[PDB]
Amino acid sequence: DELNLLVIVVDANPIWWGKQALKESQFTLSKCIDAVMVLGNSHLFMNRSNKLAVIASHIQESRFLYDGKYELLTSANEVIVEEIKDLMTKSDIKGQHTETLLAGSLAKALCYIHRMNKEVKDNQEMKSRILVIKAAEDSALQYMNFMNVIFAAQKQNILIDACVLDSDSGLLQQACDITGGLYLKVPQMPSLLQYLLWVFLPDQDQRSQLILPPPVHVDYRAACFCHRNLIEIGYVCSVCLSIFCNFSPICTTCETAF
Amino acid sequence: RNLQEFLGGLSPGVLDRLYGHPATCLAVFRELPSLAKNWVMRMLFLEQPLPQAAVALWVKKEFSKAQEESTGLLSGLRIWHTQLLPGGLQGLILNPIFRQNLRIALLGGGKAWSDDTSQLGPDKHARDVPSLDKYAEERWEVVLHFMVGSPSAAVSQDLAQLLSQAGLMKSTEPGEPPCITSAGFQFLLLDTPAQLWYFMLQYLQTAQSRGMDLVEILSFLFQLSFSTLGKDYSVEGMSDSLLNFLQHLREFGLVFQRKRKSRRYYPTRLAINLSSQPGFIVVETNYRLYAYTESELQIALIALFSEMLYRFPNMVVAQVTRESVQQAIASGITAQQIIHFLRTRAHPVMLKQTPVLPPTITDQIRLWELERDRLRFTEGVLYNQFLSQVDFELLLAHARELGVLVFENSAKRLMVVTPAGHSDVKRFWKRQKHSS
Ligand SMILES: [Zn+2]
Ligand SMILES: [Zn+2]
Repeated sequence: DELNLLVIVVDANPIWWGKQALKESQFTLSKCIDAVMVLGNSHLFMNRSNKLAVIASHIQESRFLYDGKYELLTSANEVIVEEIKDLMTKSDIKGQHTETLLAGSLAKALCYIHRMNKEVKDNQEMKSRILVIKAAEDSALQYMNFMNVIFAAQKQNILIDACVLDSDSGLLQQACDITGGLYLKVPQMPSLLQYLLWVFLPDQDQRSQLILPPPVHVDYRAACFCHRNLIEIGYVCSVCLSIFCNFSPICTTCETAF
Repeated sequence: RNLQEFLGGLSPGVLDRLYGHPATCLAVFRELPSLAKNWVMRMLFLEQPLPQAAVALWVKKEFSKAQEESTGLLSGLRIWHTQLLPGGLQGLILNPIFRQNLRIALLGGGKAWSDDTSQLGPDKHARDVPSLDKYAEERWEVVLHFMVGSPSAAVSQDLAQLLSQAGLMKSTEPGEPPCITSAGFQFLLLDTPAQLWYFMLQYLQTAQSRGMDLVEILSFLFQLSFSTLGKDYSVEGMSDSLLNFLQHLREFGLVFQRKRKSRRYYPTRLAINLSSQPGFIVVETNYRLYAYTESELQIALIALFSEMLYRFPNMVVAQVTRESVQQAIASGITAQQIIHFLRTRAHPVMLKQTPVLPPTITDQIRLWELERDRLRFTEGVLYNQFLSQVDFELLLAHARELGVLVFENSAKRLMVVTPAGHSDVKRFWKRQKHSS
């Protein structure tokens, strides 16, 4: 009767993976996809009632990615491979946009979790958690949407786990801190799957039983309204609580509201 | 009994042979506790043993009991074997055959479990999922009616003999049909997956009489457990005995097949549920049961422990009275089995409430169960002819040593013992006085 839903958000930003491939490093996007598929198969093998969802983010949008081995796992892997191949082959750079649309993927994941919750029988509770792997740099332009997503996830009690590969993201740290999730930075990319099989694999009840690394130093720098950049000290309005980097005779937001 | 208990008593060679099939390894892994699964996954990609202390440090001190239980269960199942780490240390490493088969099942590799399905093309007489479910339900209803003794249901002779060997039904005289015992009623009250698992365990126990390979039967059953519903599989590639066993499955409704010589067989929903629906009984606080069923089997099962009131073409209204529960208990059915059956068959509407069944009804049923066992009777022999406390103490100690004592009371120097041990106690008492 214990229903566990795992949603894996994969940062498939073409620029970062292209740079990694040009670096000729030991880790590639193919290995990351294989590790994600193995983690999903392990999660499904943990319990029959467990459900899996995979969403891949891109500059364009978010795509729902979902012979000796399990038949259902074979079909799931084939579907994931077909979806990722379709997304990558049809991915055409049309515009100057480069930041990953991480907020949209999280919103779609929350919508999918909400949809699945209603279909769940009343006698069972569907415990849901979201795992995010970060490859490219964080986007500061989507601060408000990211915070809204964090608050929505906290309202429904949905864990958010962050697995940073190269560049640490403050937004992911804040999400993990607020939602109670786990934030972890990968020291060695080729060993990534092992971490996925050691830290994020157990459920929240199982995490209490086991011993986990302490949370990293979470930052709480805000984003200025007129700059959309991280700041430490700024001017905050006393009415709409808007944050400004520099003093202004009149609040722009308050002037907007009539 | 469960799967773990059955696998505990098997020899290490049989367990190792079982691990040679990837399907068996997956079933064993899923039967493991939650903590054991994490340990198996962590040690899946390890080519070297780990120290026992290092494994013990993974779980916190407060939950050390669960860690010990998981380690003991894994050792009993022989999933991992202790390795003599150099320097006097002990290393823990999974079984190489089991680990390889688990990796093959999860990651991939090797040949498929089934030979092929497209060699013969599409089935000329293929059925659908609802048809297979209806066939399985009809087969199970026929089997259970034959257990009841209804002449409408007739099964094979060997199937009837299997029930007799299982103890559910006893044949007092040859030719006359057997009568269902209390164990048969308990089996009927059990859940359908539990009934299937118990029947399969009895078949495995009795397979030694037929001289059939236990490993092959278990591997085939586990392969059927994970088989996709609505997909046929190749009959070819199996030994002659196993096919015969498959024919018995054809009688059980687990596997559907058009003809004995046919090369296609469709696993059914019951076979899938063997590894592990919505319920059709509504329970009211006024001791009334509303069942959305039409088959005579469910009506009889409900009438075993309840009094029937109305039978609408798609509904059954019954009343749970004290007399009906007492009669059911006298028939041999305990209150816990009745509660479990009601919970299993409970309507999805009742699942909205925090308790599956109202506490008052369950408490009343349990209290009615204790009514029969309120009075305790013990046939025996009472000794009350002790002149001295010292003499009483020696005889009481001797009776306790013999283990035939029923009741003792040193305050009044009165004791009660079994009639079987009465002769021994009298002989001991005579020897003490004569030798004095
Ligand atoms: Zn500003
Ligand atoms: Zn303002």
